Amino acid sequence: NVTVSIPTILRPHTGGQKSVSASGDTLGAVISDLEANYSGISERLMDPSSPGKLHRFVNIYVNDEDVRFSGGLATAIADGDSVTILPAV
Repeated sequence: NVTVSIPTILRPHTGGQKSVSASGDTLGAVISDLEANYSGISERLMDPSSPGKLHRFVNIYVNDEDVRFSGGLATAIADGDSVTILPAV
């Protein structure tokens, strides 16, 4: 049980839900899980150029920690952690 906050731009993939539930031990695992339930979400978060690397203009925090500082998709994920996707500015 982790909660994922979805930014306005990606709510189509989630039937307009602001927030959805997911699970995985890593950010990677949570991403492909959301994909599982909410088709098309995933390509929008990844860099089209190089695999496994997040998109230049997307931010993702696991609980207030920027994943770019904790291993990106390898970033470890605990029960009741929260995840937050946001367009970069």
